[PDB]
Amino acid sequence: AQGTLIRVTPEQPTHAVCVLGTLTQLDICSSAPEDCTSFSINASPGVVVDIAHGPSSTWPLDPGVEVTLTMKVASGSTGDQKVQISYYKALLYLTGVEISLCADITRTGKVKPTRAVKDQRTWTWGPCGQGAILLVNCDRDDSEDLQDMSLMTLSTKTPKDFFTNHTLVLHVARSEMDKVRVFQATRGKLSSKCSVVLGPKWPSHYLMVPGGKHNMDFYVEALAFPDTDFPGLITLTISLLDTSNLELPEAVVFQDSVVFRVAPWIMTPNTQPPQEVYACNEDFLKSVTTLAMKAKCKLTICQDEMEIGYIQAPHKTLPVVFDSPVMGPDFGYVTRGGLDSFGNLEVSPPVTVRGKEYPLGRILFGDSCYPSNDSRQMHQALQDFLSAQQVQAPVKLYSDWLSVGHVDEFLSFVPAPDRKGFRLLLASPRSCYKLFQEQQNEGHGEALLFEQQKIKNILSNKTLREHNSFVERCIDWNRELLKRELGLAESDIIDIPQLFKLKEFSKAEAFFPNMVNMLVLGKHLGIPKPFGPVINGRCCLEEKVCSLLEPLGLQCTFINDGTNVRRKPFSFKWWNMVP
Amino acid sequence: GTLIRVTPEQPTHAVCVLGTLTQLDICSSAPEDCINASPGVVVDIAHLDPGVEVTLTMKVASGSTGDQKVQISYYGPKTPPVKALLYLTGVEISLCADITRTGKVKPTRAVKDQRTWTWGPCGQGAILLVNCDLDSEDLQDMSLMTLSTKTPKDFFTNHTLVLHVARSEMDKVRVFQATSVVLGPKWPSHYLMVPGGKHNMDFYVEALAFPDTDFPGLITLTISLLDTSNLELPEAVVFQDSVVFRVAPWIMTPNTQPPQEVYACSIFENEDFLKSVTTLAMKAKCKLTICDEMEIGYIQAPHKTLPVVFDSDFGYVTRGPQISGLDSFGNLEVSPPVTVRGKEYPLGRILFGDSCYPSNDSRQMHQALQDFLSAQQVQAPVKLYSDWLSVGHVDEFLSFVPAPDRKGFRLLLASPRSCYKLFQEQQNEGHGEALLFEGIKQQKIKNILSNKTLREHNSFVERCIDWNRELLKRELGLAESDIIDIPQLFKLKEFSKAEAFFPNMVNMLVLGKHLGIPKPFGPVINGRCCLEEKVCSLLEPLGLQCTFINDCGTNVRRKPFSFKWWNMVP
Repeated sequence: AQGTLIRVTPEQPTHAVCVLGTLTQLDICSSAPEDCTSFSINASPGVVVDIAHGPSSTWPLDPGVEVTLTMKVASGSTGDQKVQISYYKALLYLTGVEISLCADITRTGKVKPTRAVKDQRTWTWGPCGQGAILLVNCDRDDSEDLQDMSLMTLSTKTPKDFFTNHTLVLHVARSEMDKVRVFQATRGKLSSKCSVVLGPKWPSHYLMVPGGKHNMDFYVEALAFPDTDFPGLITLTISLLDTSNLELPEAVVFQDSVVFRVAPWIMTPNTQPPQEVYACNEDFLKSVTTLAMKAKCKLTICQDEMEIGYIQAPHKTLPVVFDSPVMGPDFGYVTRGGLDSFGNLEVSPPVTVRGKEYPLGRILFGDSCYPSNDSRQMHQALQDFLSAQQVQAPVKLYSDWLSVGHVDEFLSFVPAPDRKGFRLLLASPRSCYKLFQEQQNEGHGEALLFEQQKIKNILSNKTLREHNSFVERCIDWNRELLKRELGLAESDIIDIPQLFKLKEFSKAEAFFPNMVNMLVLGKHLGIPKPFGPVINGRCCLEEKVCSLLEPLGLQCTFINDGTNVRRKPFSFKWWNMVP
Repeated sequence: GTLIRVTPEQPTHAVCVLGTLTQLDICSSAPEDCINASPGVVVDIAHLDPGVEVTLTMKVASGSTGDQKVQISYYGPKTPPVKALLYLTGVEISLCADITRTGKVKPTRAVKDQRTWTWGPCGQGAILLVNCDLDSEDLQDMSLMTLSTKTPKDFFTNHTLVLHVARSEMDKVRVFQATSVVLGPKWPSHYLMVPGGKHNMDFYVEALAFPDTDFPGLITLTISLLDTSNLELPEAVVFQDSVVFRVAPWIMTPNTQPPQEVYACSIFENEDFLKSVTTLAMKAKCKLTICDEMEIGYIQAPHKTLPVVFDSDFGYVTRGPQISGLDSFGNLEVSPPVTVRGKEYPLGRILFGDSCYPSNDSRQMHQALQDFLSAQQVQAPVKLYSDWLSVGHVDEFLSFVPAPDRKGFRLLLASPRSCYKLFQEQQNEGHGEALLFEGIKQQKIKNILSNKTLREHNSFVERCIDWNRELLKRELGLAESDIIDIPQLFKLKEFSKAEAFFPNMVNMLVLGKHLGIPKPFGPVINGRCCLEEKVCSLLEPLGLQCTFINDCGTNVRRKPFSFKWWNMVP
């Protein structure tokens, strides 16, 4: 997007070096004779002079005669073409070269030329844009090494005398050097003695490229993830330096730039197909083995502190594990940056709220409502991390009335074949009381619960009935919040009975084991053992959830009583999103 | 939304804040399978068939608890008619500020979505001024947000109101109570005590930090209603309303703006200079003051435009270098209003100096200053090439002057080429032995014209101004007719840097149309200096009455813009 200014003088020759693809303008009113208004331009075969007037060729030399000097080919000898500016004679010698820097700019996964739209000047969000994508090395302390790196090729086409008085430099801005590492490849073999040229210690390297046709390749990799200080963009640059006289400082002629964006960390919701179970009671383990066998997923024996997300690039997609203070060749630990634990984090299935579409879902974590002395909040650094990665926007719910403080204690997402496709499950202290009252009216009012009290005591303990009220006005507030940022109607909210007992520091804890914290392996489910009244063979408590979930198509098993699950990445690719 | 669930066993109570949707759920607890409304409520339905949403709306805030009543009847042949009684209470709570950016508190009767900030010619948001500096200064610059409540007199014995700022933006906001701090850098939350009836509480707001690297500049203040009906149990939240604020950025003023006041620090040995600058003060009207690299700007809010000073009431701003030769304030310049490839920058673009590519001696501005000036999106930075100079400021070869035709401004770039043209044409018409440097080496024009070592140094310099010329042409979207080439001469010295040969003229003092210009002590031809005639014949046709001084720092404050920054769309 640069242009040169070759100011021609009619009393001495002028020599120029223009790079093809640059609007070269030959300014005339620089040393022209005071008299006359008819100069003309006698050109040469190798130069296309597209002279136009202000918005042979006997043109009036009024101020504003724009002259252009676009050419065709790369010179094989200095001064191949010539220009004459008559005055009724100015001489101009000219030589040309071809410098280019082309990475994967159209995001096709190839080495596409830099001639794409808008070249490589800015990153533009959306399905119609330009800009290459880099990966952070998910590694801890040849072909296999280069399988996870980009490839920037520098093609030089210069005559065989050009690089005795010229050179090139490759540089990265001093503010961003700690976040890029550029390897270099020798022409002997694609993988032969690769050493770093630019990195966190040397921000500018003087290349040596011999004259003539020559295309040599760099590999590029990142070193850090998006964060508060780091928006996500790196800029690499080439520069041609003229060093004709060996007694004066060098000068700049040509500067080509390429922009890169660092791939972010994306989580996987519960509504995606499974790929592997990294398991850590022997009966529970046997039940998990049966559940995996019925779901034909790979189970490995060696813990809710990590989430197996992925980093997506046009060439490769790599799983990544993030844990707050299984390996193989591809996993990596992010080291970027009760309420601050990792249980307070769930990513929602694909949703579209308020017209704007969020193809990758929305991240959900919990905090308090009014900051106070005794309020527990998520660590600010991790919040800023998960907000810096804008592919999944943060959503803040209310979890400070629970002793544990996690969010998974009262919400969960399951698949569905009809309506939207995903069903939101909310714990409800209200449906269980209605079920117990109905069972009492049906004739059973002395049942054995936790077999430990009877249904009578549970339905006549006034303190419990007053406690569940406050634990019902908070899940309702979370419900109204979830129905505003996810655009959920009243039909996609299934209620799962689960009582609470306000006893510990006036906080909330479950009465019988939670039925909302489930284990979803594709279509199949694993639900904790809800000890409850055994009314007519089957238990009443383990009947409502079955009758509420089975008609969808989902199955429900009941494990008597911490395994991580990896899920396939999204088919939608984040560089097509428009945040 | 506020879902209200009525039970057919016992009556239910509820409090509603007016202006918010209030649906009631009725299919959930209905016995079997298949509404009397009082004057104070409105009931409507739009598709006990599951999914029949029914909504309630109010007309006015209640007078006493449970005056308006809604009865839902489950009529049935098989099951005797059941009834659900819902005793509603209605209250009004509003928290409003200058959301529509006029200048009034703009009492919002639920008309605007005050919970978002959007750049645009017309939209929603509140502007907050910084406190770069209670009986005074409270009625003038601190923003006003008012809280109006209409509730029964026996209602706040049970319900309490709290006000909270997020704990990540508490060192940057301070809220005072009208006759006194309630929130600030130590107390995220305050518990207000609002009586019954009606009560308009006035809240004053101030900020404490300019937009920077970590602060995007968006403070949100929120009111919450808490139900303290019981004493053993903790309370729950029922209603939350918020107002968003944006911190006013630091804007700089370019050359073309007419002056308001001209400052100086002249003490002694100035002599003629002072007289000369004073002469300008009377010709181009200014207020001339009299008693070190500071730069003057302003901050704008719909209640006040305040002049501020950036150093390295008036106050000061210090958010940058918490320094090399390029971090001084002569390195920063502001372009007049500009248009680039369609996108219009009505307030101009900042220009700063930096090298081309990093090396062992690529002196660059401290990254704190660059990121501070890029946090203010009002005037986006443009990185020039000013490393070849010893001092390295960009004021040594470029400057803008007010033009009355075409675009409106003239960019004056130094050009070593034109001075050779002047001397060559002068010698082509005789008298080619004129003297030069008459001030205080009296080298002849012939010696300068025949020198074989100055030409290389000037050629290299001409290879550097062209690059900045092309960069400016692309970035600012200019053409050839807006660039004048003042003659100047350069000479390379030790450490291979460039310094002016005879005193520079591009660093000129612009008092409107009037121009104070330092003197090229040079040739004496025909009676008037040649370096004093090219500039005249190039500038005076614009109308600028050029004057020549014998140069000293004179900072000039210039009148703020007409185009407001909130109207911009970055």
